[PDB]
Amino acid sequence: NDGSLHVKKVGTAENEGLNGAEFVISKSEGSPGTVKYIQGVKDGLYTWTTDKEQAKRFITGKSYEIGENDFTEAENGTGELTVKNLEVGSYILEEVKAPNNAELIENQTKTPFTIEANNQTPVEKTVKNDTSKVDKTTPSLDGKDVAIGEKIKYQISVNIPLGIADKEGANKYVKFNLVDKHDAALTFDNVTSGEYAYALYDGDTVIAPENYQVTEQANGFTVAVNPAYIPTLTPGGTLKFVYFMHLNEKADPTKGFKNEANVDNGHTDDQTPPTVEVVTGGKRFIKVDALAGASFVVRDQNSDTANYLKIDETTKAATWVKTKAEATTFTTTADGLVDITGLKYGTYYLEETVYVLLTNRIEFVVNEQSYGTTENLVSPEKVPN
Ligand SMILES: [Mg+2]
Ligand code: NA
Ligand code: NA
Repeated sequence: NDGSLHVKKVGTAENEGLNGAEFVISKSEGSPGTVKYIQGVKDGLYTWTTDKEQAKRFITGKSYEIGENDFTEAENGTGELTVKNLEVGSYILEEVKAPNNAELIENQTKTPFTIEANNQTPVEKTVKNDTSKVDKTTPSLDGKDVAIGEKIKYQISVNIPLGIADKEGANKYVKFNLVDKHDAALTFDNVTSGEYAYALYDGDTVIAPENYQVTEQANGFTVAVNPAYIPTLTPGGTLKFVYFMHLNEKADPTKGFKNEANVDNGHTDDQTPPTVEVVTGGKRFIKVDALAGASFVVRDQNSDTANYLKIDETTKAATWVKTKAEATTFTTTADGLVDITGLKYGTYYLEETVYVLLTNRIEFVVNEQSYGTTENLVSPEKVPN
């Protein structure tokens, strides 16, 4: 009459409360024991059936007590289930249906509970359901700006299901995959040795390459754990893929370059998939009195020992070199323009190498506002002669 059960249903991804999990409540009476389920209410008491198809479905986010020959239901806190007016005795709270975009965990599906005599304190139980949170980061970058060609460290992370080794007859999880799709202007460095080799981890342990397969789609890839190795993954741990991409020749400073990741396990995924965006920088100048024949280089410091900007003709990758000979020269045509693209943000110096030859460098900033978008390019900075 006065005993009660209070359940918190949570997801494994963020310990978040989950509504719409469905439970039945059983007891065992007899020798040998016959199982019975709460079916309904009659004369201040719960009625019982041995037919599980007729068992009352208690749903998380609702509370239930005995009414006049029917259940009195009300809305409960998120992921909470309250069942009042239980008689003294031992019971099993049995999960029969997972919430949307959640999966059952085998050792969470049957929760024993005891209602004690003369005890109105709610009995507290927690029940976990597997959910997915995917994370994507660039753990080495100072900000968001990069040079074209610069190898960028990426990390994709997902919580590993608590039920990763559960079995249905026939494992519960027959695939477990991380997927990335990204801008055409990003190229995944599919490299299996050296500084930029990718790596798949269970916690801090490296998974041997034969236990997964990397495949590339159009502007994306999939990391697929081998079906036979999935039950070895750490339940509740983290699966982490660490890799490198770079901006290719298609990149320019007018767009952001995004990637997005998610998990594919047959069961659950992230409804708000993680994205990362990176940008590159640029600056435009126009030589005027528009003058052609003007040649320049870019220095990374206002000094003679500074480096020189180098732009690879094929990849458009931007690097710094120690001599003028190794530098890229920008020579103005009739339009008078100098179009410097693919730099990291920062302060740089334009140096005229070939009217009066300039006697000082022109300091310029590269940043979010220095170049523009394709529709509205920022006016080139005039260089008078
Ligand atoms: Mg999300
Ligand atoms: Na899951
Ligand atoms: Na820009």
